Amino acid sequence: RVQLQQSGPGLVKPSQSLSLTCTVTGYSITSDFAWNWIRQFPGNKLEWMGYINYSGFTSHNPSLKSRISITRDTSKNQFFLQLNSVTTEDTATYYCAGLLWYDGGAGSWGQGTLVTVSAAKTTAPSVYPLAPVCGDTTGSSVTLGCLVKGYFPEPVTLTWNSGSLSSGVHTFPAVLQSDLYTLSSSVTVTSSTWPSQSITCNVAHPASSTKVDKKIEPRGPT
Amino acid sequence: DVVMTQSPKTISVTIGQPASISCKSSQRLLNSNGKTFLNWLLQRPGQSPKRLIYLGTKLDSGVPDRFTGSGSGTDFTLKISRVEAEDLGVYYCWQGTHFPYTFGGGTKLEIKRADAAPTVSIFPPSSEQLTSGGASVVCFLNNFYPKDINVKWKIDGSERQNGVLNSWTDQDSKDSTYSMSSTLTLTKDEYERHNSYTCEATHKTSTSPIVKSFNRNEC
Repeated sequence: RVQLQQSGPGLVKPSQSLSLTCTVTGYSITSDFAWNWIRQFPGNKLEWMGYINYSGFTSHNPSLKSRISITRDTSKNQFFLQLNSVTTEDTATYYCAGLLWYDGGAGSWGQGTLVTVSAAKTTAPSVYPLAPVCGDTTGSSVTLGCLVKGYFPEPVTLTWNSGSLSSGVHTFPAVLQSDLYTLSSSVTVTSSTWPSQSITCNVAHPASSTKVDKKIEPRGPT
Repeated sequence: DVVMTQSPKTISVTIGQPASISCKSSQRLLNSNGKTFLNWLLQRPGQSPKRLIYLGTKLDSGVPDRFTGSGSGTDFTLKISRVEAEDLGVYYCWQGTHFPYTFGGGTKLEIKRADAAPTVSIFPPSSEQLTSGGASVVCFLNNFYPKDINVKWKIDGSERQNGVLNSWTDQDSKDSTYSMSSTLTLTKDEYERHNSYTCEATHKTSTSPIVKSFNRNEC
């Protein structure tokens, strides 16, 4: 079936341009579809930006007043978005989405790429282990965590034991303060399993090419 | 431009019961060839929007048949015959008949479940962070229902208001609960000056707060 995937720089300076790529697999971009760009702002607000269809014909929202270009490269089976003169109001999650030209069916969206429009500097996170206090380890379950502090821009990825620990996890939305984000995640396991079965938080921050793999050590002797 | 108005804004439904949501457009969405370009989509937490209904009344590709779209002209309805927890999220309508194409503002479907008290856990600053100059105290309030909850921080027994940042999860389809993290950030020097740190969670499941504490420099 058709699969779409956005790629492109996640941080853009005000007054410059955002440039995104959508890679289509499982279907030729010269057949049947309208290839759309859609973005999402805070508040469940979705805005249709435009399309390029299977014949190369385009359409875009008048809200974007001359700032938008939608193009394609049929040899690469990709289509593209350029949005110029960006401001902080263009910060949003950008999606590519194919719908069939004939009936609007078969809607297929990429995973979405966050683009932040900001002058603030890229900053790698510090990743701190959250080890439980002694008094809260004598129950049948135990909760551990990880604090990812001081990074910019979004996003980071966080897994536990390289993804093999996925049950009992809560990863919280980041909070932004002074142009840096902080995010936390908790994981809960059966207490008798820890510390015999180690637990590590794996954090990646693609914008700074940084990864941290932080093993949670108990408080007390290790 | 066409305005797409969804109601209600939010709906809370018990698993197994039906759900019905409305989308009304400011202009008719029938076209010159007898097609009505009206779609419904669901956006689950942390995911992209996904197809449900198209052409006003047709099940889109792969979509469970528990979803039905009805209506015509300007008034459209989405019905879910029997709600499942994985149905939670935000439902949108979209129109493709009138340029520029527009979306409804969304309706959020919440799963109603039995009240649950939070599981509360507090964590001192790490040794690594303490070498930095800063000190963050973290409290998790996990797997509770309903979503409204209150957290209060105390340092040596007195309530502390600045330096507190909170974050809430979306509803979890696995158990229909909510979770919250609260982080109290101090300077290292202020943290090392005081002794006991307390997180108190107040939730409708109990008349008395759940209190979790530690002493700095005790395991």
